[PDB]
Parts: sequence; structure tokens; C-alpha cells
Amino acid sequence: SMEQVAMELRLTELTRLLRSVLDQLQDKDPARIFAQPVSLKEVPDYLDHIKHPMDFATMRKRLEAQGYKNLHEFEEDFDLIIDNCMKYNARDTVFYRAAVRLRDQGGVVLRQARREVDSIG
Repeated sequence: SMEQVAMELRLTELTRLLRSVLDQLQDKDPARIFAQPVSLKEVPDYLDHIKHPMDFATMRKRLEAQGYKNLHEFEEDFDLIIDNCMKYNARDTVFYRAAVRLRDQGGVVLRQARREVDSIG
């Protein structure tokens, strides 16, 4: 159907916008602390602490399979990255501090993306 194609054109465009958002969020992590999943070889107990791990590479595979239906879902994944790190790592660590900084800097980018998703549809 033609409706299905137009739906898919909107999903595709949302995916275009989300990719740019992801790049801008990732630029706020120049240290690359959040680039890849936490290694279960190097942190064997990780899943006893964190039930839903998340990272930028895992978000990117979902993104490129058009697996984000809306900005809310994408934001849920970004918040997992931050929130997982703030639980596992203590306040005085470079990791915890890197999450706080990513959250603060990400807020601006996300604030405008919500306007652009409403605005363009």
C-alpha cells in the first residue's frame, strides 16, 4: 500500500534525524567511555548489578535497523547509558563524572530534537 510506503518514508526520516542526534551526543563523550558495551570478560559481575546494559554502538545497530519508532524510545536508551553508569560507579570516579557531563550536555541536543520531531511531524 501507498500508506505503508509514506509511513516508511517518515520512519526513514526519523532515522535520519536520530542519526544526527546520536552523533552529537557521542561527540559529548570524547573519552569514549560509552562507545561499546561494558565487557563481561573484564567486569564478570556486571549483569548482577545492571539488568539492561546500554552503549552507543548497541544504539547505533538498532538505529540502522530502523528499530526506533519514536524519539521517546531513543531517549530511553540514552538514559540507560547514563543511569547504568551512575549506579555501578561511585560519585568520585571518572566514569560517574563522565555520565553527569554527558547528561548535562546531551540535554540541550535532546531539547531541540523534541522540537524538530514535533515540528516536522
